[PDB]
Amino acid sequence: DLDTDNDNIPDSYERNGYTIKDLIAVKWEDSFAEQGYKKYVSNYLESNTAGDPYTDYEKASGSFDKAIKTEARDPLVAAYPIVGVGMEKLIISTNEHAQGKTVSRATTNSKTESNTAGVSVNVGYQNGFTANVTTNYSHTTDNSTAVQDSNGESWNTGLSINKGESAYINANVRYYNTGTAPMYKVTPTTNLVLDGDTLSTIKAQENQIGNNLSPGDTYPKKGLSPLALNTSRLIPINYDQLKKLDAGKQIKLETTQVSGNFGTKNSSGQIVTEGNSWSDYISQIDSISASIILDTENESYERRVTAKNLQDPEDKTPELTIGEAIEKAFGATKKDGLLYFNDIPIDESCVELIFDDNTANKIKDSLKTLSDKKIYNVKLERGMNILIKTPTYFTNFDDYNNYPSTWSNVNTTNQDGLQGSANKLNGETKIKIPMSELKPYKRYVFSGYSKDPLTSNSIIVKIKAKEEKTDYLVPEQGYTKFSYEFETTEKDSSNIEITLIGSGTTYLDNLSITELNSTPEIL
Amino acid sequence: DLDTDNDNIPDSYERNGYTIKDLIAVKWEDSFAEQGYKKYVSNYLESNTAGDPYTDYEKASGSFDKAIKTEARDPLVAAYPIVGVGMEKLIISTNEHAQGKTVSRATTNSKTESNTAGVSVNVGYQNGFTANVTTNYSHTTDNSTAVQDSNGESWNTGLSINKGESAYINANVRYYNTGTAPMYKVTPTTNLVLDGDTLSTIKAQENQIGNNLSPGDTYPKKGLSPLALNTSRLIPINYDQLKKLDAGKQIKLETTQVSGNFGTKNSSGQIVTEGNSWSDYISQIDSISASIILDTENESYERRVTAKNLQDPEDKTPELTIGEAIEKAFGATKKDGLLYFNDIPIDESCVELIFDDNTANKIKDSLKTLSDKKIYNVKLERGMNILIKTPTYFTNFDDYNNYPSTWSNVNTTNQDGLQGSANKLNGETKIKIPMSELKPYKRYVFSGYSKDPLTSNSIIVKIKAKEEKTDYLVPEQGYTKFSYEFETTEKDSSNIEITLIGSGTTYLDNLSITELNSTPEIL
Ligand SMILES: [Ca+2]
Ligand SMILES: [Ca+2]
Ligand SMILES: [Ca+2]
Ligand SMILES: [Ca+2]
Ligand SMILES: [Ca+2]
Ligand SMILES: [Ca+2]
Repeated sequence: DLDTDNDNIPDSYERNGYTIKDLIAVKWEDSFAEQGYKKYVSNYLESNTAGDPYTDYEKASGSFDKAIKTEARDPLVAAYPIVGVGMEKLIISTNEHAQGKTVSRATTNSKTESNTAGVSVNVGYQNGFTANVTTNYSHTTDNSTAVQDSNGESWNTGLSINKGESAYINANVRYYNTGTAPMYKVTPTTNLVLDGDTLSTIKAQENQIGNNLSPGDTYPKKGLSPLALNTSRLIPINYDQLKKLDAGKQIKLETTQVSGNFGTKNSSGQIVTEGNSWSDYISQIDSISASIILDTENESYERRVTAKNLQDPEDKTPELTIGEAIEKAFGATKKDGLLYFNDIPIDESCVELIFDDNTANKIKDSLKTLSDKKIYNVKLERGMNILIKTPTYFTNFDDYNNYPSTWSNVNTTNQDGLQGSANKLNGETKIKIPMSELKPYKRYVFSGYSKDPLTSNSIIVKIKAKEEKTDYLVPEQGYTKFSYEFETTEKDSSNIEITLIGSGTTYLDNLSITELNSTPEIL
Repeated sequence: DLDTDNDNIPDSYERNGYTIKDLIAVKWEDSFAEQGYKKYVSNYLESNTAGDPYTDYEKASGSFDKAIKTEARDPLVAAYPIVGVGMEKLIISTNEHAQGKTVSRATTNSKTESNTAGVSVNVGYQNGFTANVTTNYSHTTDNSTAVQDSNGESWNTGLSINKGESAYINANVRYYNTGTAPMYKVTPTTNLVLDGDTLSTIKAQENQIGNNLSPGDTYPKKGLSPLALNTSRLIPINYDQLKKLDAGKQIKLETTQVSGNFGTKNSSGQIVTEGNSWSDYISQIDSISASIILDTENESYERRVTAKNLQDPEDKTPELTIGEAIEKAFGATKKDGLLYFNDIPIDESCVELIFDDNTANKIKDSLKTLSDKKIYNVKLERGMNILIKTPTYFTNFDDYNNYPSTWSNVNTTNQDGLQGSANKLNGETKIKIPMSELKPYKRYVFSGYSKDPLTSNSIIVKIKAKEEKTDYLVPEQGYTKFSYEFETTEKDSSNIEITLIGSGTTYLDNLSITELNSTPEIL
């Protein structure tokens, strides 16, 4: 009844109970939990509960732009777009006009690679820290170009460059937007960076863009030929970066400064998008929220949900856990003690968690006062960076098992597992996961949980590949998370062997395989 | 109960008790110091207690731009942005369009290098003056560039310049803000000066910037590529500076004028930044305040905090000492007798304090009337220039010990120290601090306090480097601040030794190692 801000949601409703139905506001009482309505909590001191240019009434009543993702309807979640550029095919011709020697390679853009390339894992995890620390944290703007169609052949051989000259470079690209907001007068600047050697800056203008870029699409819309770099001329190169690129290094591509407007609905008619900008509010959004990246094996999200300053009782903003933030940011189906995506079982024991040094130190500090020792029951403070990686394959010996192949001696008939049941061991356990399904010249992590209600009954693992290893593991009365690395190579090799030899007492649960980054092939 | 300004805070509350909670003002009764609420004090003759475009109500209540630092929520702390230019990579090419003979070198920018370059250090500090006098005081507008990748090789050999001609010069720059205020319509002028020969006046324009620069942010936001000078043409140089830059002089780069606006909350919607300027309150803030620079090893701050004219009985403005200004300007945690930043124990005996002639002589004058002989218990004066430099390493035989190398014959089981405990001396005292963790070819100072409850018992010290030195130090009943200079060299040398022989009576405390400025090299 009592109103604070210029939003129709009152002080008693801005916090502690939050529902909008048929363009009026009602409290939350768990009577319409599965009837398409969710509970929120907003700041009661700002109608713009997030850093958004929207009142929390404007953003949660449907009274806003329909191109905005409904994940931004939560008042704590801010509408925030991120545009990057995917790399498709690299063509190298020795002319400045556009004949001559020319090579062409198929390039794949990896977005979340540099964030996760400098990650090195131990065999075991100390304390309740069930995650690892990245060396550096990078957002979803940068892209790393991997050459796939690269047999043993030097790049110099296809161009025949002797002493000082070089060719010219041309590229195939995609212009993706990954955020909870739409984007209109897109003007991105972009650096073509080879380990700091920026070959050129290309700005995408507006003509080769079109005056709309909705979230979740490239400029070449889905299945289409990628846009070449001639529509605004050729990029030069010199013979220092050729053997640099040839041997181990890859070309990188980074969007530097992306400029444009947003749209606001007018009084009478259709939208107007002229007198706005996603430049005057970027820092306002980026300062109040933490930064959370979700990364499946085929797409990614990145969200900014407003958090709390702990050293500020004057700051009266809602406080949520990690899991509450993930549910109200990305959208999650709440099963009993579990969060789900549309299909992926997401948990602190089902995916891979990555934090930079500040976030890792903060959660290491916070885990100690927890009486439960879990990652997700930690309140969010303003301004941390969190990354979530879905593993490539995952089973929990439960409803979810998307494996390429099954094991040997699977005794899942159990109930003292982490999620219900668990897989018993009696003898060996075998998987022969093929060469062609896996991506060449990459790095992969096999992780699992082993529990043993015995004193010193132990297991041995063996990962047989081109870089094979044999390791010894001791489980105990508690559950043990273990991780072991291996490297992929090109597809003309044999299959991939993983063998586990136990002693019939150790129990295995929640086995996952994830990708980390690509090892550079020698060329 | 009496209102004087247009500030809702009354006459009885604009002085002697000052708290904003939930956009109302209450007196200070120290029932609420430890819940994140700081005590302040404002004018009652002017609405804007500082020279900022904010009243004391506007700036201390959250009723202002959220991009402004909360250290500027203190009404005595003025919103004052200082934008400097980081220098990253120096590339020399002999062409005009952008082939030819090129070199590329790694350069590092120091903000406070010229301010602390004229610092001459006494081994024995007279009076309570436990500090030094710099010859010159410079703000955070200038930068000095040191070239790192320097083997023995002249610049002229790599370009082969005989008589009159020369190449052109190209640069990598970043554009940081160091102040308690934001920045929008960035129009800076920056001179590229080589010992008086300004090689260019580079203007950043606005397109290569974007219309925002937050406090504490470069133009390439954190991890990116630095902005280059081809997006606005090449810069020339001539063959009088080629040997000059080669032999002794390094290029400096300083901002002269920066133009641009700030942002105000409108009546209806969002912030507006057209009808503002960071060129009119610059003189209002720079002239009413002292100029206080803080220099960590990894960033720098520069604040202008309003001071008092002591020759003015009608002027009723708040008055603070050095420490009160530091706390209210930077944000500090108060331990028992200690000011803390995030981790650094800051004091008048834990860091280096630097004053130009005006501030240093006024401090020496103020030292006589004080009965405590400490530096921080001096009232601030208008238009004073105070610089604080942290030591690179600092230990006090206490909770704070960040020395990577460790000492010998350390008996910290004592309590007659300056800060609690002290280290007893028996025989030799050794430290082998290696070449890897010290910055090559730069001037460093080993400083400490020696106290001796005996008549003439003394020590000998020895700082062994490429120049080794032995000194004789006599301590007495009081605490003695002593300092010894030394120079680092290239990493192909041996370790750095600091040794001292005592006589079993001398006591040592508060040992620090700081750095003053870089030295030119033979080339
Ligand atoms: Ca309200
Ligand atoms: Ca609100
Ligand atoms: Ca299970
Ligand atoms: Ca007033
Ligand atoms: Ca006032
Ligand atoms: Ca001490």
